[PDB]
Amino acid sequence: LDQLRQEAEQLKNQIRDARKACADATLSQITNNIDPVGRIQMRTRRTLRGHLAKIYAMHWGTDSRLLVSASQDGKLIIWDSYTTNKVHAIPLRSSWVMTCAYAPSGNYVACGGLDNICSIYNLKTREGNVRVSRELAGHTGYLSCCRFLDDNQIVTSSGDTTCALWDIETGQQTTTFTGHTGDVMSLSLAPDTRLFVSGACDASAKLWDVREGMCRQTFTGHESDINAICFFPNGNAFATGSDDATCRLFDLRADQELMTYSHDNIICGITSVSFSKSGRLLLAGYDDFNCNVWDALKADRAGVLAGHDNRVSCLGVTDDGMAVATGSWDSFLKIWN
Amino acid sequence: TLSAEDKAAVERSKMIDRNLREDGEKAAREVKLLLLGAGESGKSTIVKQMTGIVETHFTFKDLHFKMFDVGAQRSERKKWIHCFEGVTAIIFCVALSDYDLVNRMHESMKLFDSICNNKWFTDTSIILFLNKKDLFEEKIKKSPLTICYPEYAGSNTYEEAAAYIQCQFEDLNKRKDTKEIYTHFTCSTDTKNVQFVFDAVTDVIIKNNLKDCGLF
Amino acid sequence: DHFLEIDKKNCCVFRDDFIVKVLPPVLGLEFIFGLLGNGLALWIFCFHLKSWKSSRIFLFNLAVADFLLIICLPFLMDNYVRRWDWKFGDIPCRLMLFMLAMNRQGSIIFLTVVAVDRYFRVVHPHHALNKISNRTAAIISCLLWGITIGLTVHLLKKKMPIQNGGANLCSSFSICHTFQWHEAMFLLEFFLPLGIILFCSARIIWSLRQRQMDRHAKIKRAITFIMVVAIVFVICFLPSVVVRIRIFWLLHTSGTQNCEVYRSVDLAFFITLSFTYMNSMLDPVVYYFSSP
Amino acid sequence: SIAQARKLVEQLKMEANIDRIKVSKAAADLMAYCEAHAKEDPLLTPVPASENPFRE
Amino acid sequence: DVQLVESGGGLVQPGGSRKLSCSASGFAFSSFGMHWVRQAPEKGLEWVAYISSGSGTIYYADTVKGRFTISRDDPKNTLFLQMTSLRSEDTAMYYCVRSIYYYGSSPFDFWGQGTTLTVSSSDIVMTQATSSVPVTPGESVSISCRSSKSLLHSNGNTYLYWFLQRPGQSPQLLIYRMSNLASGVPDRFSGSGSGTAFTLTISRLEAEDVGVYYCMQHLEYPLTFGAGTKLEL
Repeated sequence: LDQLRQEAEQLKNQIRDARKACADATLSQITNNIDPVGRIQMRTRRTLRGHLAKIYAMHWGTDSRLLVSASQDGKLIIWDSYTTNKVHAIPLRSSWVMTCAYAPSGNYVACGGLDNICSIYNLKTREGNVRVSRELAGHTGYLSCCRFLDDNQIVTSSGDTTCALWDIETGQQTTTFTGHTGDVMSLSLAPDTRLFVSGACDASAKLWDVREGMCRQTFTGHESDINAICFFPNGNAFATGSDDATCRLFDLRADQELMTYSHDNIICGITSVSFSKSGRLLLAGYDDFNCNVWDALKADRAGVLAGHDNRVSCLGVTDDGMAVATGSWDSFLKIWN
Repeated sequence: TLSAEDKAAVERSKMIDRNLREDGEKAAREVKLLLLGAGESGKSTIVKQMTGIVETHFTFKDLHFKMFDVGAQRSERKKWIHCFEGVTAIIFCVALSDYDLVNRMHESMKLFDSICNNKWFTDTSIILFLNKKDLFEEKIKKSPLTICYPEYAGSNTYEEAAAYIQCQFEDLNKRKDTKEIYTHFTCSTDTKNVQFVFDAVTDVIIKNNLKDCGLF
Repeated sequence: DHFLEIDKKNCCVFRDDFIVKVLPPVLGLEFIFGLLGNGLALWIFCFHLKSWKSSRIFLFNLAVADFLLIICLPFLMDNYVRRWDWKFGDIPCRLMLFMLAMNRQGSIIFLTVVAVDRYFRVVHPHHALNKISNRTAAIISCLLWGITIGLTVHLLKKKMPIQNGGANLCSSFSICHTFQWHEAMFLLEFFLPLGIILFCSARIIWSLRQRQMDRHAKIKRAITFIMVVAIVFVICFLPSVVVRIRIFWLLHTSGTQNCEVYRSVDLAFFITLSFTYMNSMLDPVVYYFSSP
Repeated sequence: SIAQARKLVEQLKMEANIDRIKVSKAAADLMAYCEAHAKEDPLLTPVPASENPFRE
Repeated sequence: DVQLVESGGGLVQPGGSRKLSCSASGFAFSSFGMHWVRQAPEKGLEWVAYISSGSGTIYYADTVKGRFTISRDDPKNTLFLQMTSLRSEDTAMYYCVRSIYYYGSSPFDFWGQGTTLTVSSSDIVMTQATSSVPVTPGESVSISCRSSKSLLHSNGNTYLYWFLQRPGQSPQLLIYRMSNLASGVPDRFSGSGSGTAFTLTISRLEAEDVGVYYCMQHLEYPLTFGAGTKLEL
């Protein structure tokens, strides 16, 4: 049966034709009138040194003061960034962890990794200690990302080519999204927590709807695995970082590639990206041992944060946009401002 | 210039730091091995002799060994292999009885070539185990080794064939001076595989200590 | 003749004519080579280095100890050109003597510590001391410096400069009869560390040979480096001790009344003492930077 | 074996039924949002040390 | 159950050496700084002693310094206070409160039961002015407390705590750091004010709410309580 194969071929050809006919001018042509942002200099304000292995994930609290970090020594550490103090140190059951999350209300944290199980830890207990609230199982591959919708729901992305939306109370997979063809390595929730995006090793990204659970849009254009993704603060665009030493800015409504951030010097991949509060600076962590910042409109480099002696693995920006946190494969976790 | 609660918080943070340092010191004295095979190669026995990752465990000669078996991690190998950088040794298992067909020996050779010549494992030593020797002897009683390897001009005896297989598997190494591999034929005797693993681990530990100070 | 009462009976003290044209050139060559080595070694140890380890801490301590002699050499050649005379003041020469004794003691002690560390790393790979904290290394170094000060602080009490006509030489080694009160340190300073270093080196080489690990090239290179360190230490530290035991035997056999006997022995002893500075200047080359 | 092909056909027919705005309009919208909210970006415009929570 | 029991009371002749024990069950005793707080038979509360987690910090009051000692046993979850050379002014009821300090914690949250002891025959001063207030159900009441030194620290915290003691019971934390509501406290209770002037407001006052209200400062040791405002009818 090749008739339906030809149907798919003609449908994708029509999709390409519609996308091409909807393009009239690039974002660079519009933004060339914007004055250059100028050189951006950032200095290390705080340095948090508690870990003893490679750091694989970190997440900022909602209050822009507390953060949580995960490394390979089987420890989850809660840092008070203002005074570099330690609040909690949670020993993990499985030392292979590749993700971390912080609840918006600040009550729960989440962890996961090569053990195919997402653990949820409760922070505020009458007993005065941190204990594992709930273990979620059902994935057949390693977990690569997990994000909190609220105190009762969670979204997980695994290497079994599928994504899941859970229910912490019952502990069962409320919904499952299956539309990929490779490992899924990233996850970013929209500001209204109604849709989200996922980036896969298939060299593509997809826009999922949480409420009912089917893929609405598929964005392609990369050339290798996608390691990170992040939503624009407006909620109508996102940025993907891949292994071909390039970043890309896609738009939801235009259903098209908007711009590409790449320079001939860089040849190494990208491990994590994030935006700024106003959506003007696009930060990106590379394997070149240093992070870069890009003027998101003109696609010009405007600063390099080089203070790490290994590959930068995690990167985040506070809610008020007053700081940046970078964690590399050396145990140190650095704060820039 | 701090309040009472700030001083108490600082004291709590210091206690947390002390606990972390003690845990790291305790956990820095273990020997971590990574176990790799080719499915039915014979990883069962090496393990039983002593849903994701499956860490086994043992204490031998006052040394704590933790063996990590990936097992059923049916996904991309390059997307999680770098998590295992820094392991003391890689225990590769291969069966001498899988030259019949359905090519299994060639798959094991391809896997060994991929693992040995890797950017992450540029200095981690590999302990090669050749098991299922008795069934290989039974097979070589009648069938020749020419089926898997079309060469010779030598002979069809257990010793020469085993030496040929060992040389072929050692030939796949490319970092001949930054990496050393050890080959052992598994024996039914109790304390022969564990002793060999201990000797290889010691050797790696001596080399690591010499690298630390700088003398080597 | 050449007599002079130091504190007891007398002390045959001499200033040979040739001394002006023997020691100053050797000392200048040592000064310049020690500069060109130590500067680079310390710069790479404080600029281009990785995280501090216990061994690295011990090597840095040894570098401080052998730099203490570099900062004191100019006084030495100033004395040697002026035929054993001071004009720089009392508390000054005393500081020079204290620095010299501190340099010798610290260098020897830290050499023995490094040798013991190597022996424990190669012979006992799974012992506790192989993974030591940086704080423990700091405490050990501080304790070693403290005991070194303990033995060497006696030299900072007596106002040594003695009347010698046109000179007030502040030399710490005179042909005295006296007795091994503070002396015999010059002997124990070398005899015990020689035994410890030789035993550690022999055990390391024999264990690395028996284990059949002498196939990788850098293993043989490290064996040769250990042997070279041993030969350097033995070569630098003996001529002085040989002349010292010879003059001790002469003192015990012949009383210190006929100073005419001690003619060549003073010159020989001081040439050997000049030779002794060779190890301190070779340390920035053999250990740091020549290593793999 | 063959149901995934029908699933892919349905997914393509769903994705081929969404209207898209002009690229220039989207560029102008992103431009306007950035211009409007540039004033509240402490990273974009360095903040004085009086209210900077990270001293020195 | 986070129960917390004390023992070691009774009648002691002056010059005795009575020792009080306090056993805690139901929580991680190892990571909770523990205080000992006394109360006179008719007067208000008065801080007595404090020991931190890990026993690295110990504080005593001025009236008890050199006579009382405090110690912990973490393996068996016990807190001891040894009293020596008892005087006639030490007759009181003792409580074994707990407090854990970190960013966002609520110290003094759980109070003990109380042990009765009888004996035969530069500090921040905080006043509470009015002692008795006539109230009716369904009304709104305000309690005013006033210190002598401003409690607004440089960082921003205002260390002041509001406690409520019901008749025949032990005090329970109501408000910590002058604005934060303790766990299990209804919405009606609220706190406000500024430096050296604080006010606790109860809206829609109802029964099982009368008793005594105390204001305490945590700016610097020794901790000082107020006289206490009493609600009746």
